[PDB]
Amino acid sequence: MKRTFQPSVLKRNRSHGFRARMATKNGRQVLARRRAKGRARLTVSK
Amino acid sequence: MQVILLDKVANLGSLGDQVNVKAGYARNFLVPQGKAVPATKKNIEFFEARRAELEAKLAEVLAAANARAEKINALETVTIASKAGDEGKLFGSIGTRDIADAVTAAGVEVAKSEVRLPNGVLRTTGEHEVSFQVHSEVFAKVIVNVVAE
Amino acid sequence: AVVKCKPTSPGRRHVVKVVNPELHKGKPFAPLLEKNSKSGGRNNNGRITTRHIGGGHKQAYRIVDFKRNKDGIPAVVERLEYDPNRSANIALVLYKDGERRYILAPKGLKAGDQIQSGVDAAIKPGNTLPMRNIPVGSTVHNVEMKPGKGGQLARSAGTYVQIVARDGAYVTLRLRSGEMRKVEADCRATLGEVGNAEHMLRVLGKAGAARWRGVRPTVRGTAMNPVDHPHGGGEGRNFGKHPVTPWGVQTKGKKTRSNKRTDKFIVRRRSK
Amino acid sequence: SRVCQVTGKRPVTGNNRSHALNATKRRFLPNLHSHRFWVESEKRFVTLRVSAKGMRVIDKKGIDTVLAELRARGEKY
RNA sequence: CUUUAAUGUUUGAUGUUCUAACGUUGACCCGUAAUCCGGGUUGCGGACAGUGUCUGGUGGGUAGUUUGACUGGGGCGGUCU
RNA sequence: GUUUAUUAAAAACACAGCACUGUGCAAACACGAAAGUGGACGUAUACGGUGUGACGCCUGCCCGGUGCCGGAAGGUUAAUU
RNA sequence: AGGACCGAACCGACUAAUGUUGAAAAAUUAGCGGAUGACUUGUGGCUGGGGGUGAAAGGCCAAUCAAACCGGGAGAUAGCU
Repeated sequence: MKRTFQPSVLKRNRSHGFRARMATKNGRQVLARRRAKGRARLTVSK
Repeated sequence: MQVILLDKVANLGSLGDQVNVKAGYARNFLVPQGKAVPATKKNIEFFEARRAELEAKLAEVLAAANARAEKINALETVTIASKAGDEGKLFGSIGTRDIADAVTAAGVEVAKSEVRLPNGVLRTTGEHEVSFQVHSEVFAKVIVNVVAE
Repeated sequence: AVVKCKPTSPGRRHVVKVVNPELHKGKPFAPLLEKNSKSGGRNNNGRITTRHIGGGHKQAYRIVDFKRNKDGIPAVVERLEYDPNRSANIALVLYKDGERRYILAPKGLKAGDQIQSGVDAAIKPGNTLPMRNIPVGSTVHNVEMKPGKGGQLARSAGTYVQIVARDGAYVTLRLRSGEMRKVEADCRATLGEVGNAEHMLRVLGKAGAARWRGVRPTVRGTAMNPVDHPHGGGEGRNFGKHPVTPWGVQTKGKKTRSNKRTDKFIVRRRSK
Repeated sequence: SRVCQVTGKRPVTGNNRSHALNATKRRFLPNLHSHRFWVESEKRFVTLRVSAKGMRVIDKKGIDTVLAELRARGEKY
């Protein structure tokens, strides 16, 4: 029947981008570990 | 906390000599009107010198409440003008802010503050009995007479 | 009046509505319409914390004057309307001084009648008085709790908190809660019943009337599992514990009161 | 917060050690009286966060030192 | 000594009461033609609810564990020196 | 109408009503370090939770135990003076 | 008017035939019920794992639910194979 992934990129952008997570401490440590690993897609919001 | 208590009246009062007291008497009841000096042990020997000079002057500042105890315990009409409705309704009333500051007890303030008042005062023009704070601990009657502005 | 349905289908068998020929069958005039919105029982956390409140129709909100206090300015009473946010009807009262309010209905609704205040002036229903100057046997509209706290008691349609003594320094009145209080005479209160006295002839007759009122359905505790609710039962329901809430409180017990600030005025309370 | 502005004390770690001697944590909490005072030099009311046995601390040190840390904190009153 | 009056004396308990601490998802002015916040005032409660420290009763509402071997497999049963 | 996405789809679940009870509104309740907010900015002809299940005729005995409320004259009684 | 109805479009799937190393996340074909509503439902948003949210099945929570996922603790421990 219906599958678990569906269209809307809107529900991604404010959960899982940059500027609103950098504003917090904890958001910066997700971003720190990801930059330090060497992953090229930093938020996948591109 | 201890202080050096400068009052002479009420439940505690030793006129400038140090006597250690509970902490609700110390500072918060007396210093909103500058009636104690701290037991800080930097100046306490000077304070016990200073009293010998100070007290006879300080005793006349402590003849302020005696007036109030004279002038309200033998009552007369405290005349207050307040804003009347067309049927004499005191919308505004006297309440706490006119009973504090214009009363003839000492012709001065007793700090307006919080009051217990288990029901109103003053609700139509004319005279009425009003039981209010002639002193911080002591609830007593004055008689009021209200006229229109 | 009341309109009861002829039982032309199941679920419409016991359905009853409140109607009055005078009711405005429009939508209210919107520049003066002051926006409800619901929180559907969700608090700051983004969690549901008052359980089973949630859903239904939008139900707009009017500011309402809940003391009805006014010196001597006449009111034309421009319409009496159904209010979606409480039991009682709410008037648009239009005063002749050019002031529009919304105001809670009293037993009064008279065209051109005046809301007076002060002792010698006030006597028609809806005209405010200090409680000293109102007679014994009076039903009273909207009681001031302490002077300046406003009319917090008897607000829902046709209810009252009736004066039953007046001896001493206080006035004694009984509440439809079973409570009986003393209240000081310096409080303001107002004449007549609360308006919309016919509300009580509602019978609802379908689960959907409470659904649009933002009241959600609620399961039996004994029909939930022991893990999902502290009472919950086994294989074939097995009712036979003592009944409980989902948080461990006794449903047929407790006096939970700890307000301890207005308690000098309650001279008898509801009791287990 | 729950800071006693006058001694610079705070809650601190400590285990129960119950009647069966169990090491469940409870942690100990200062009584932390949120207390008003008067200042003659400003002719205003100030609020200083005090604890139990905190009143004798304000007396013996002086209000003045405590009051200067409220100025240092940046807060309004 | 028991009951006990007069009453010297220290401390624990009590009632009634004030506002002066303390309370205010009461209201008003004000910062501020900011529903917050904070001081003030005013309505009302009040040295009490409160909270901490100390300690005892109640309490599966909640969470972590626990609930025999032997034994012609055994549950159960019966027994353990 | 709801239902274990794919064993029921109903004998379970819901509901008006019907019985029990909490709550006087800073409510009962809830979640959150706690501020706090939702309930509801409504408020007993209202709101939570509980048992029963529209409607006609009804529901006799009984709190013992189980959970839970509350009151008092007082013998003793931790902590404590 | 209607928590009414027969019924497409629109949505579901009580039962039956089939499928079961299917085309399939129970779909298909036929009987069948909601669709003038407690229906069907697009957009933007939110609560984070014995925690949520439940008209109740201990349901559902990223092709998944009587215990989601990952990164550390971690070479858990094993009285045992």
